Amino acid sequence: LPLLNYAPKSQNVRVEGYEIGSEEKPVVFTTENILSSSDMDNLIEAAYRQIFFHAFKWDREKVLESQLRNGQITVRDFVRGLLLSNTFRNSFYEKNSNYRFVEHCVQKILGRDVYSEREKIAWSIVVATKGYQGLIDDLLNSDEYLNNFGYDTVPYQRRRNLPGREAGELPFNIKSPRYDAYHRRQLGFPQIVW
Amino acid sequence: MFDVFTRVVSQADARGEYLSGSQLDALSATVAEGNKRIDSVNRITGNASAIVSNAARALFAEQPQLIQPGGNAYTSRRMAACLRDMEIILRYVTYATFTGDASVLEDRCLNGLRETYVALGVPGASVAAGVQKMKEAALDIVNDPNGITRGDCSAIVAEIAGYFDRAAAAVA
Amino acid sequence: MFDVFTRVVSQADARGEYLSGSQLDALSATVAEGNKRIDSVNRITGNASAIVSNAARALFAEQPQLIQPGGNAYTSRRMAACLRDMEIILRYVTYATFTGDASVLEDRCLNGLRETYVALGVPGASVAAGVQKMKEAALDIVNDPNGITRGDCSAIVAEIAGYFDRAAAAVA
Amino acid sequence: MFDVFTRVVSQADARGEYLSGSQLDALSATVAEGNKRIDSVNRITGNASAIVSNAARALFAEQPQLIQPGGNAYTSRRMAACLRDMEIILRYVTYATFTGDASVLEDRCLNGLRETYVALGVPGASVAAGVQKMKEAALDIVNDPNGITRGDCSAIVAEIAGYFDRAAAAVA
Amino acid sequence: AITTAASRLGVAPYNESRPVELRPDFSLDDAKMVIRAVYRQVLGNDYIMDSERLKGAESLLTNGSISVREFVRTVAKSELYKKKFLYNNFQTRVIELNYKHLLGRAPFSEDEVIFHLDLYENQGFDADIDSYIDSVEYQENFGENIVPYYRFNNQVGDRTVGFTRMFRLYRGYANSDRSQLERSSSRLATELGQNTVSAIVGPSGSNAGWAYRPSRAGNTPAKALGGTVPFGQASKLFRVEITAISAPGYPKVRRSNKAVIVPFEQLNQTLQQINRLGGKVASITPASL
Amino acid sequence: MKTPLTEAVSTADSQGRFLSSTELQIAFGRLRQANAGLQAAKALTDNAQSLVNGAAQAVYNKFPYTTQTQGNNFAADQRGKDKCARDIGYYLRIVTYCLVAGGTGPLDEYLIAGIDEINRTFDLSPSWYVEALKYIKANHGLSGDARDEANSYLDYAINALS
Amino acid sequence: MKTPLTEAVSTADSQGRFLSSTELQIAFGRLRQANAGLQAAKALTDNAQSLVNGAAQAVYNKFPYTTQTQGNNFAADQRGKDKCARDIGYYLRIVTYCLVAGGTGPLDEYLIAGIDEINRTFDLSPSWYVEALKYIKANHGLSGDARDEANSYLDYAINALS
Amino acid sequence: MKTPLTEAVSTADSQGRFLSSTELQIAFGRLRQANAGLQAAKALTDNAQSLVNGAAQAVYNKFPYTTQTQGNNFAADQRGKDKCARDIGYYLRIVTYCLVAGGTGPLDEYLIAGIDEINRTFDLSPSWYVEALKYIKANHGLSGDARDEANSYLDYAINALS
Ligand SMILES: *[C@@H](C)[C@H]1/C(=C/c2[nH]c(/C=C3N=C(/C=C4\NC(=O)C(CC)=C4C)C(C)=C\3CCC(=O)O)c(CCC(=O)O)c2C)NC(=O)[C@@H]1C
Ligand SMILES: *[C@@H](C)[C@H]1/C(=C/c2[nH]c(/C=C3N=C(/C=C4\NC(=O)C(CC)=C4C)C(C)=C\3CCC(=O)O)c(CCC(=O)O)c2C)NC(=O)[C@@H]1C
Ligand SMILES: *[C@H](C)[C@H]1/C(=C/c2[nH]c(/C=C3N=C(/C=C4\NC(=O)C(CC)=C4C)C(C)=C\3CCC(=O)O)c(CCC(=O)O)c2C)NC(=O)[C@@H]1C
Ligand SMILES: *[C@H](C)[C@H]1/C(=C/c2[nH]c(/C=C3N=C(/C=C4\NC(=O)C(CC)=C4C)C(C)=C\3CCC(=O)O)c(CCC(=O)O)c2C)NC(=O)[C@@H]1C
Ligand SMILES: *[C@H](C)[C@H]1/C(=C/c2[nH]c(/C=C3N=C(/C=C4\NC(=O)C(CC)=C4C)C(C)=C\3CCC(=O)O)c(CCC(=O)O)c2C)NC(=O)[C@@H]1C
Ligand SMILES: *[C@H](C)[C@H]1/C(=C/c2[nH]c(/C=C3N=C(/C=C4\NC(=O)C(CC)=C4C)C(C)=C\3CCC(=O)O)c(CCC(=O)O)c2C)NC(=O)[C@@H]1C
Ligand SMILES: *[C@H](C)[C@H]1/C(=C/c2[nH]c(/C=C3N=C(/C=C4\NC(=O)C(CC)=C4C)C(C)=C\3CCC(=O)O)c(CCC(=O)O)c2C)NC(=O)[C@@H]1C
Ligand SMILES: *[C@H](C)[C@H]1/C(=C/c2[nH]c(/C=C3N=C(/C=C4\NC(=O)C(CC)=C4C)C(C)=C\3CCC(=O)O)c(CCC(=O)O)c2C)NC(=O)[C@@H]1C
Ligand SMILES: *[C@H](C)[C@H]1/C(=C/c2[nH]c(/C=C3N=C(/C=C4\NC(=O)C(CC)=C4C)C(C)=C\3CCC(=O)O)c(CCC(=O)O)c2C)NC(=O)[C@@H]1C
Ligand SMILES: *[C@H](C)[C@H]1/C(=C/c2[nH]c(/C=C3N=C(/C=C4\NC(=O)C(CC)=C4C)C(C)=C\3CCC(=O)O)c(CCC(=O)O)c2C)NC(=O)[C@@H]1C
Ligand SMILES: *[C@H](C)[C@H]1/C(=C/c2[nH]c(/C=C3N=C(/C=C4\NC(=O)C(CC)=C4C)C(C)=C\3CCC(=O)O)c(CCC(=O)O)c2C)NC(=O)[C@@H]1C
Ligand SMILES: *[C@H](C)[C@H]1/C(=C/c2[nH]c(/C=C3N=C(/C=C4\NC(=O)C(CC)=C4C)C(C)=C\3CCC(=O)O)c(CCC(=O)O)c2C)NC(=O)[C@@H]1C
Repeated sequence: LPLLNYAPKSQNVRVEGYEIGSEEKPVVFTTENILSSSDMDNLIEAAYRQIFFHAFKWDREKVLESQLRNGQITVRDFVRGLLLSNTFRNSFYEKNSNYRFVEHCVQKILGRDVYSEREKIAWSIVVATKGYQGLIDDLLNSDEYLNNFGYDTVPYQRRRNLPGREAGELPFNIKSPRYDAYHRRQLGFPQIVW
Repeated sequence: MFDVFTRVVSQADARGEYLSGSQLDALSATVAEGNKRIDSVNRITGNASAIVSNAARALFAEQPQLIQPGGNAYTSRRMAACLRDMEIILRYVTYATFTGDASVLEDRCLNGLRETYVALGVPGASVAAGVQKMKEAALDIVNDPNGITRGDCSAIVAEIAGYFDRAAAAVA
Repeated sequence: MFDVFTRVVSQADARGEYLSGSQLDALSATVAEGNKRIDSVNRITGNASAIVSNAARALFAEQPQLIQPGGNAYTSRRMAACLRDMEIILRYVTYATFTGDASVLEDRCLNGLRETYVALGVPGASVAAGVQKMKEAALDIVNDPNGITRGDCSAIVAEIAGYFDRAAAAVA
Repeated sequence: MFDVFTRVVSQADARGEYLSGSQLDALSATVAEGNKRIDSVNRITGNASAIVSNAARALFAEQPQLIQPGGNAYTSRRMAACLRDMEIILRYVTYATFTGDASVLEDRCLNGLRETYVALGVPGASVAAGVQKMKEAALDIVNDPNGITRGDCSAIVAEIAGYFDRAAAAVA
Repeated sequence: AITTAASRLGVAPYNESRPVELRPDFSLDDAKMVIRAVYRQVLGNDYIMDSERLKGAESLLTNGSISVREFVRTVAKSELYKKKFLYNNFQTRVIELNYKHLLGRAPFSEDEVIFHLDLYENQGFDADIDSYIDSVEYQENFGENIVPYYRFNNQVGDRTVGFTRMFRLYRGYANSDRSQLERSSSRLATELGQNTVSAIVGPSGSNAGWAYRPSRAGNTPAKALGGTVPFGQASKLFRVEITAISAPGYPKVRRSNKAVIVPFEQLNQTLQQINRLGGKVASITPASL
Repeated sequence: MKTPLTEAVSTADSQGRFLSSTELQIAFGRLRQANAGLQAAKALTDNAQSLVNGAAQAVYNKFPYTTQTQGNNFAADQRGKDKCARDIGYYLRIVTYCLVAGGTGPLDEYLIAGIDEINRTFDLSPSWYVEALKYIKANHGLSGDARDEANSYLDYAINALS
Repeated sequence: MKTPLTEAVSTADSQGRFLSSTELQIAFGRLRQANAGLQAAKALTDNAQSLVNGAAQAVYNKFPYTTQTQGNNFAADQRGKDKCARDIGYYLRIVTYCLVAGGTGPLDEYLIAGIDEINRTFDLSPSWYVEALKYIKANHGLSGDARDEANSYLDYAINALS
Repeated sequence: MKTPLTEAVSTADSQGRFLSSTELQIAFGRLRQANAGLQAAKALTDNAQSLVNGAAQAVYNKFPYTTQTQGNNFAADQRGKDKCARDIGYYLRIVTYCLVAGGTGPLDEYLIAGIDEINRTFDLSPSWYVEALKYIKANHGLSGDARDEANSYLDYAINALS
C-alpha cells in the first residue's frame, strides 16, 4: 500500500537559508575526511548522540564501531545499525506509540521536525506492514536523507539556528525525550517530593 | 550563540549604531578579568567528577525517596541518567562561564528542559536541588586561594552563581 | 590529522619514549616561527580570490584549449567547478601551512583527487599547471615586504612551496 | 572479432539454434550488397592520405589552440601521433566496413582508447571533431558519382556513417 | 581460455594473434614482422618515431646476426627503452613493466620484486634485463625465435593472482602502457606487498566503469567482515565499485570513486542511487559467504 | 556569531566534552587579540564619517557612470547617493563589530550571508563595494595588530565580493 | 587528536571556509602556551623516574592490600610491581605528550579510549591510578602556566577514571 | 526486556508477521523452564536474608579493607554496611526476578544497564559484587534445572561486572 499523501509545512529546511559557516552550523562528521582514531571516536559519539541522545556503555555497539572504523560499512550503515540496535528498539520504539516513534525517526534520521500529525499517522503504519527495518530503510534511502547527509556524514538537526537570533528551535533531544507521558504513567512517575 | 562581546554587538546592530566609548571600555574591563574567567572554568572542569558525585550523594541522602525502589533515581540506568544529567548541566554552565553570556546554556541545554523533565516524570525540583549543591561545590572550588595568584574573583563567581541559579530555575 | 607537534608526539609514542631534548628544542624553534606562519596564512587568505582568479586567467591564457568549446573548463558549471577546485586546493594548502603538517592536505584533499580527476576526464596536468600559478602568486604574496615586521620567512616560504608541490604532484 | 556472418553465428550458438530462414535470407541480402561494400572499402583506402590530411588541416584551422605551443598537437612528435591516430581510426573504419560488423572497432581501436586520451590529456572532443571531418570527406568519396557502375549505395553509406559515429562517440 | 569475456577485456585481439616466430632461413617480410611485433610489445604499444627506431639492431636481426631473443634484449637495453620505462619510474614500476614487456605477464609475488630490485641495485639495469630474458620462464614460453606475447591463458606454472594483476597492467588494445590512468605510479606495489587482489575492471571501450581506481586511503575492504549484522536481515553482501560520481557536486561528492558493501535486498536501490549520482558501476563482487 | 569563544564552545559541545586546555588556549589568544580589536574599533568609529565620505568619492571617482546615468541602482540623484553612503556605512560599522567580536561573525550574519543575491537583485555591482573597502584599508590609519585584524576583516569582505 | 591547530582547521574545514582571524587567534593562544608546555614536558621527563617510583609507593601506601594479596591484578610480587610502575610511567609519558601537543589529544588517543574496559577485565581499580595521578600533581614541582596546563591533563585523566 | 515470550513477540512484531511455529517452540521451552525457575526463585527468596548476609560478609572477608579504611564507598561505618547489604539484596532480588521471568531481562533493565557508570562514579569495585555473587553461586543449595538457570543469571552478572 502506498504511503498516505500529506501536505508539507513551512520549515527552515524546506527553504534556502544562504548559510555561511559559523558556530551554529552543525559539525560535519564525515568519513570522507580520513579520520584518525580519535577523530573517528568523535564521529562515533556524534552518531550515538544523534541517535540515542546519550549512549551508556551498555548501549554501545562495539562491533558496529569496529566495522565502521575498518571501512566495512558506511556512516549511513552505522546509523542504520544504531536504529536497528537493541537500545533504540527498547528506548524509542517499545516505550512509545507508533506515531511518536515516527517522530524520533523523522527528527533524528532526516534531521527535521515532522510536518504534521498526518505525516506521523502516514508513516506509523510502515512498522506494522513492512517491518521495523522497513521503516528504517525507507527513511535512510529517502531523497531527503541522501541529498542532505548521503552515506558518509552523520545526520544532524538541520537549520536549527537562524543567523542573528539568540536562540533557535529546541534541540530534538530536548524536544522529544525517549518516552512521553504515556510510559511515564505506566512507570508511576511523576513522584511527589517531601 | 552569543558571547560577552557579541551580545553587545547584537544589541548595537539592532540599534544600528557604533559601539560607544563606554561600551568599549566595559568590554576592555571584561578582557582585563579574562584570566580569572579562564582559571575559574579550568577549576570547575578539573573537579567536575567530584562536584557531580558529591552533589548526587548529598541529594540522595537528603531525598532518600529518589533511590528507594520505585524512585526516579532507583535502578542503575535511571541513576546513571541522573548522574549524566548533573554532568551535562555542569558542562553547559562552564560553557556559559567561558563565553561570558548565557545564550549557549539556554539555547542548547535549558530551553525546553522543564518540559523534558515533565514528560519523563523526572522531579524537576529535585534536579534544581542537585544543581544548587553543584553550585556550592563549584563556588568553593573557584574560591580557594591555594596554588593560584591572589585576587578578587567576586565578579566571575557572581556570574557563575547566576548561571547556576539560571539552570536551577529552568529545570524547576 | 597531525600538526607539527602531534607528528613528533605520535612518533615518540610508537617508539614508547619521552621526547628527547633535541625534539623539544626543534619544537621550540617552530614556536619561534609561529608568528611568521600566522602571517603567511593570513596573507594567502587575504588575497585568496585574487590568487585563484589571476592563476585561472593565466592558466586559460596559456592553455586556451581548456576554455574552448569541448574543453574541460568550457560551460559555466565546469568553469565554476574548476575555479572552486583551485580555491579548495589553495584552502587546504593554507590548512597545511597553519598546522605545519601536510596530513590535512594529504588525507582530506589529495586523497583520491588524482583518481577523481581521471574518472571525470578533468586534465590533471592542467590542474597541476593551475596549482603552480597559484604557487608563484602566493609565494610572492607571502614574501611581500611592505607593511609587515622585518625578518626572514625563507623556511615558511619553502614549506608552503612544498605543500603546493605535493598538491600539484597529487593532481597530475 | 566478428564479421556480418560470424555475428549471426555467435548469437545463434549462444541460443543453441540453427540459423532461421529469415537470418539466412538477410545474410544473402548482405552478400548481394558485397560489391558495393568492396568499392566503398577500396575508395576510402585509395584516398586515405588525402582524407586524413585534409581533415587534420580543417581541424587545426578551426581549432588553432590544438597546434599553438602548449597545445596537444604541438611539436612534431605529438602532431604526428595525432596524424597516426586519425589514420588508424580511418583504417579501422575500413576494417569494420569490410567485415560488416563493428566488433573490430570496439575490440581493437576503441578498446582502451578513452583511457589513453584521458591519461595523456588528449582532447577527446577534438578527436571526435576530426573523426567527423574524415566522416564527411569519406562519405563524399564513397558517394562519388564518377568512374563506377551506377547503383544505390545508401545502405553502405549509412553503415560507414555509423562506424564513424561509434569512433567519434568512443572518444568524446 | 577466455571466450565470453575476451572482447570485454582486451584479450580478444590477442586470441586470434598467433605468436610471431622467426623461422630459420626467414624471408624479409618475416624479419620486418618480427621487428614490428617486438616494437609493439617490448615498448608497450608506444608510437615509435623514425628517429627513435634502432636501425642497427633491426639490420642485425634482418641479417641473422642476432636472434629474436637477442633483438628483444637489444631493444630492452636501448636508451629508447630506458627513457620510456626506466628514467621516470619507481623501480617497482620498472619491474612491472619488464614483466609485462619481456615476459608477457604480471608479477606474481613480492619475491620477484625483491630479486629484480636487488639485481638492479647491485648489477645495474642491463643485468636485470638479462635475468628476465635468460630466465627459464622466457625460454619455455618464447625461447630464441619467438617474440614475447601476453600470456592471458592459464599455463603450467601460473597463479591466478597473476591473471588478476594482468588487467592492472594491461588496459586495452588501443592503450599504450604510458597512457594509462595511474601514469607513472606502480600499479602493484600495494597488491604485491599485501598479497591481495583487486576486482578486474576492463578497458574503456566495453566497460563504462573503466576509470575506477581506489584511492590512497579510505577504501572499502574486499570482504564483508561482520556478515549481515550491520544491515539487519540480509542474505548475501556484495562489494560494488562505483566510478564517475559527480551529480550532487562538492562538498556532497568528495571522491568520484567509491566502493560500497551492500546487501542483496538493497541491490536494486543501490543501482537507482548510482544512476542519480551519475556514477558508473565498475565491478560487483560477492563480499560475504 | 563565529568568534574564538563561541567556536571553542561549539567544538567542545560537538564532542560532548568539557572545556579542556585547548579551549582555554583559544580564549588566551582571544584575550591577546581583544585589546587591539577594541582599540581598532574605537579608531574606526571616531573616523567613521570621513572614512564613509571618502569611500563614496573613491567609488564615484572610479565609477563616474554611477553619478551620471539614471536608474534605481545608481547614484545620479541624492537618493542614490544617500543609499550608497548608507551601504558603505553599513560595511564600516559591521567591520568594527567584527573587531569587537574577534571573528568574522558580525560580517557573516549581518552582511556577507546573502549579499550575492542582494547585489544581483538590485543590480548593485560588487566592484563598487570592493573599491569602498579598498579605500577604508588605505585610509584607516591603523598599525600593528589592530591594522592586521581590521585588514583581515576588510579582505574577508573583499574576497566574499569577488 | 585534539590540539588547537588541528581543532581550528577541523572547524574551518567543516565550515568549508578559509582560516579567519578566529583561527589565527587560536594559533596565537597555542603559541602563548607552547613554550611553557614544552618546559613542563622537559621537567616532567627529567623527573619522570622519581615521580613514577614515588607514585607507585603512594598508591601502595594508600591501598596496602595491593602489596600483600595474591592474584594477577595486584603488585604483591615483582611482576605486579613492575606492571604497576609501567602503568604509571605510561600515564606520565602521555601527559608529557599532551603538554607537547597543547591538548588532551595524546591522552584520548593512547590512554583514555578503552581504559575502562582494561581496568574492568583485568580487575584493576581506577582509584589506584587516580591516586598515582594525584601524587604526580602534588610532586611535579611546576609553577605558573606549566603547572596549570599539566594539572589540567592530570585532572582530565582523573576525571576520566572517576 | 530479554525473556523468551517477550523476545518471541518482539521479533514477530518487528517484521509484522503472525506468531508462527517458531514462537510456539520458544513458548514450549519457556514452559519447560518455568516451574524450575519459579521453584528456584522461591528457594532463593526463603533464605534471602541468610544468602545476603553471607554474601556481604564474604565480600568483607575477601576485602577486609572495605570494612577498615574510611570512605563513602567503603563499609567502615554502619552506613556503608547498610548500603552494601542493600546492594547485595538488589543483586539477589533481581536474580530472582530473572528466574521468574525466564531471561536476563530484569538484570538488563534494572541492574546491568548503566551499572558501569555507577561503579566508577561511586568507587564501587565490581570485584566486590563478583565475590558476593560467587557466594550466592556456592550457597544457594539448588539442583537440576533450578541450579543451572540461577547460576546462568549469576554468571551473567559476574561476566557483566568482570
Ligand atoms: C578566582 C577565580 C581565583 C583567582 C584567579 C586569578 N588568576 C589570575 C591570573 C592568571 N591565571 C592564568 C591562567 C592559566 N594559565 C595557563 O597557562 C592556563 C592553562 C591553560 C590557565 C588556566 C593566567 C595566564 C594568569 C596570568 C598570569 C598569572 O599567573 O598571574 C589572576 C591574577 C589577575 C589576572 O587576571 O591576571 C587571578 C586573580 N585568584 C584568586 O585569588 C581566586 C581563588
Ligand atoms: C557506392 C559504393 C558506389 C558504387 C558501387 C558499385 N559497384 C558495383 C559493382 C562492382 N564493383 C566491383 C569492384 C571491384 N572490382 C575489382 O576488380 C576491384 C579491385 C579489386 C573492385 C573494387 C565489381 C567486381 C563489381 C561488379 C561488376 C561491375 O564492375 O559492375 C555496383 C553495381 C552493383 C553490384 O553490387 O554489383 C555498384 C553500385 N556505385 C555507385 O554508384 C556508388 C557511387
Ligand atoms: C557492598 C558490596 C560494597 C559497598 C557498597 C556500597 N554501595 C553504595 C552505593 C550505591 N550502590 C548503588 C547500586 C545500585 N543501585 C540500584 O538501584 C541498583 C540496581 C537495582 C544497584 C546495583 C548505587 C546506585 C549507589 C549510589 C547511590 C546511593 O547513595 O546509594 C555505597 C555508598 C557509596 C557512596 O559514596 O555513598 C556503598 C558503601 N561498600 C563496601 O565497602 C562493600 C564492599
Ligand atoms: C538527576 C539529578 C535527576 C534525574 C534525572 C534523570 N534524567 C533522565 C532522562 C533524561 N534527561 C534528559 C536530558 C537532556 N536532554 C538534552 O538534550 C539535554 C542536554 C542538552 C539534557 C539535560 C533526557 C533527554 C532524558 C531521557 C533520555 C535518556 O535518559 O536517555 C532520567 C532517566 C529517565 C528515563 O527513564 O529515561 C533520569 C533519572 N532523576 C532524578 O530522580 C534526579 C532528581
Ligand atoms: C616555410 C618554410 C614554407 C611553408 C610552410 C608551411 N608549413 C605549414 C604547416 C605546418 N608546419 C608544421 C610544422 C611544425 N609544427 C610544429 O609543432 C613544429 C615543431 C615544434 C613544426 C616544425 C606543421 C606540423 C604543419 C601542419 C599543421 C599546421 O598547418 O600548423 C603550412 C600549411 C600547410 C597546410 O597544409 O596547411 C605551410 C604553408 N610552405 C611554403 O611554401 C614555405 C616556403
Ligand atoms: C589527433 C586528431 C588528436 C591527438 C592525438 C594524439 N594521440 C596520441 C597518442 C596515442 N594515440 C594512441 C592511439 C592508438 N594507438 C593504437 O595502437 C590504436 C589502435 C589499436 C590507437 C587508436 C595511443 C595508444 C597513444 C599513445 C602512444 C604514444 O606514443 O603516444 C598523442 C600523443 C600524446 C603525447 O605524446 O603526449 C596525440 C597528440 N592530439 C590532438 O590534439 C588531436 C585532437
Ligand atoms: C568448472 C567447474 C566451472 C568453470 C570453469 C572455467 N574456468 C575458466 C577459465 C579460467 N580458469 C582459471 C583459473 C586458474 N588459473 C590458474 O592459473 C589457476 C591455478 C593456479 C587457476 C585456478 C583462469 C585464470 C581462467 C581463464 C584463463 C584460461 O582459461 O586459460 C573457464 C573458461 C572461461 C572462458 O572461456 O571465458 C571456465 C569455463 N565454468 C563452469 O561453468 C563451471 C562451474
Ligand atoms: C631502512 C632505513 C628501513 C627499512 C627498509 C626496508 N625496505 C624494505 C623493502 C623494500 N624497499 C623497497 C624500496 C624501493 N623500491 C624502489 O623502486 C626504490 C628505488 C627506486 C626503493 C627505495 C622495495 C620495493 C621493497 C620491497 C622489496 C624488498 O623487500 O626488498 C624492507 C623489507 C620489507 C619486508 O618485510 O620484506 C625493509 C626492511 N625497514 C626498517 O625497519 C627501516 C626503518
Ligand atoms: C580547474 C583548474 C580544472 C578543472 C576542474 C574540474 N573539476 C570538476 C569536478 C570535481 N572536482 C572535484 C574535486 C574535489 N573533491 C574533493 O573532495 C576535493 C578535495 C577536498 C576536490 C578538489 C569533484 C568532487 C568534482 C565532481 C563534482 C563537482 O563537480 O562538484 C569539474 C567538473 C567535471 C564534470 O564532469 O562536471 C571540473 C571542470 N577542469 C579543468 O579543465 C581545469 C584544469
Ligand atoms: C554605493 C556603493 C553604490 C550605490 C548604492 C545603492 N544601494 C542600494 C540599495 C541597497 N543596498 C543594500 C545593501 C545593504 N542593506 C543592508 O541591510 C546591508 C547589510 C547590513 C547591506 C550591505 C540593499 C539591501 C539595498 C536594497 C534595499 C534598500 O533600498 O535598502 C541602492 C538603491 C537600489 C534600488 O533599487 O533602490 C543604491 C543606489 N549606488 C551607486 O551608484 C553606488 C556606486
Ligand atoms: C614572513 C612571511 C613575512 C614577515 C613576517 C613576520 N611577522 C612578524 C611578527 C608578527 N606578525 C604578527 C601577526 C598578526 N598580528 C595580528 O594581530 C594578526 C591578525 C590576528 C596577525 C596575522 C604578530 C602578532 C607578530 C609579532 C609582533 C609584531 O608585530 O612584530 C615577524 C617578526 C618576528 C615574529 O615572529 O614575531 C615577522 C618576520 N615579515 C617579513 O618581512 C615577511 C615578508
Ligand atoms: C599499579 C598502579 C597497580 C597495578 C597494576 C597492574 N596493571 C596490570 C595490567 C595492565 N595494565 C594495563 C594498562 C595499560 N596498558 C597500556 O597500553 C596503557 C595505555 C598506554 C595502559 C594504561 C594493561 C592493558 C594491562 C593488562 C595487559 C598488560 O599486562 O599490559 C597488571 C597485571 C594484570 C594481569 O596480569 O592480569 C597489574 C598488576 N597493580 C597494583 O597492585 C597496583 C596498585
